Amino acid sequence: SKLSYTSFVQMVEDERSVVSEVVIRDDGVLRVYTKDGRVYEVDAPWAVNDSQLIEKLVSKGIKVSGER
Amino acid sequence: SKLSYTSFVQMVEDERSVVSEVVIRDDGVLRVYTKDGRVYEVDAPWAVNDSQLIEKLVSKGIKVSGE
Amino acid sequence: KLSYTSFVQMVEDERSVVSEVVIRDDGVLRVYTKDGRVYEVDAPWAVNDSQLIEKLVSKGIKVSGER
Amino acid sequence: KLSYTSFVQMVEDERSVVSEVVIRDDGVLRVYTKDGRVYEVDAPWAVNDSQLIEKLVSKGIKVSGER
Amino acid sequence: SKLSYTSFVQMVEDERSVVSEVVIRDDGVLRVYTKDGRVYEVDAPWAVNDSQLIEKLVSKGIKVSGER
Amino acid sequence: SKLSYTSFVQMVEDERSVVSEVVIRDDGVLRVYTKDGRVYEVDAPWAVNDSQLIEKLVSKGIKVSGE
Repeated sequence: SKLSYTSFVQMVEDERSVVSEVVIRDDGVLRVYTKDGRVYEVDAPWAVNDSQLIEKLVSKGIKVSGER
Repeated sequence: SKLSYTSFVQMVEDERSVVSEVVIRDDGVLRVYTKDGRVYEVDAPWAVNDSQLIEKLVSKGIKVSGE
Repeated sequence: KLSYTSFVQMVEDERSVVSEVVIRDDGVLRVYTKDGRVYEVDAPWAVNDSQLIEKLVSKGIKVSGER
Repeated sequence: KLSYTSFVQMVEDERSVVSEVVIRDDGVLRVYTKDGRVYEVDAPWAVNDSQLIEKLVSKGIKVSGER
Repeated sequence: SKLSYTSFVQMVEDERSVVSEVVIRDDGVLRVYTKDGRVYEVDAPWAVNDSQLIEKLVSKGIKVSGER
Repeated sequence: SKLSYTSFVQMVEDERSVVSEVVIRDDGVLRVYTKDGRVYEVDAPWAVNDSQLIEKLVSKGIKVSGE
């Protein structure tokens, strides 16, 4: 369930990327959903305002949404 | 009513975008009006003071305002 | 006790010494080395240093947050 | 790398060296010392050694689980 | 929200103990409720079958319950 | 229907206990019958093979069985 930020970036950059959705919570927690029906949580307050990360996710067609 | 940031960006980039207007709220919620009379909410605090997004929208012919 | 300035140096350094970094919400970083050592760095600004976290990840160093 | 037998010894030992123990669900213990060192112990049975965890806590040593 | 097992034992042994309820999940996670309306989670697979801990909690009048 | 383990122990220890019978299920759920015709469920896996609990109950005059 818990995923390091490094492992998260690994999953995103994966050429056969299994990441389907990333939920960006306002308390600095990312909820990451995979195509095969897994869900992870990443403690990363810095990703919350990380424009290039977000646009990288979007450019990959990964569903990105905020949560509060 | 609820719209992902990804889908929002896609709808903006659309060759024949149906996005007519975007309101950027201080609380980080974007209100997106479409041509068919629909209105969506996009939770995206990262977009509030995004100059690049604003300029993109303006250049696409989409009305943008901040309140 | 380890200064932030020494930390950035240890990260940028050529020879792989840093193996894991934990960014705690209280502003303290825990820095793990490959020779079985661990340091603490007082740096509440380290959560905003996107360049540093970016290079950390780029070098395959495990980065995680805790609260 | 640290043997479990050396670990129990380090804990039972008179002089406060062990400061924190993390019991991971994969059977690995992370042992932190007060002189800024960290060891790993392969011991899947360590989660069942109630005597050890009891004395660990009794000495004010921080004990936590992770998964 | 996250609480170390040591801090948990500290809270239990406290003479002015603020612990009102301990929920023992079958996946080795403890959910600890306080009298002042706080809730914590303790990762401790070993407490799950810890008879003396449980009877210590019960003897203190702390509400102990299992969850699955 | 749902009963805490603490309350269960209290009801058993009661000077004039209303507990008439306890069934100890393999799945860790205790079914507790009272004299007034009530029946409660107690989630307590730790009580399954508890010899001390069984002997306590038997000595209190409470019918115990395991299925």
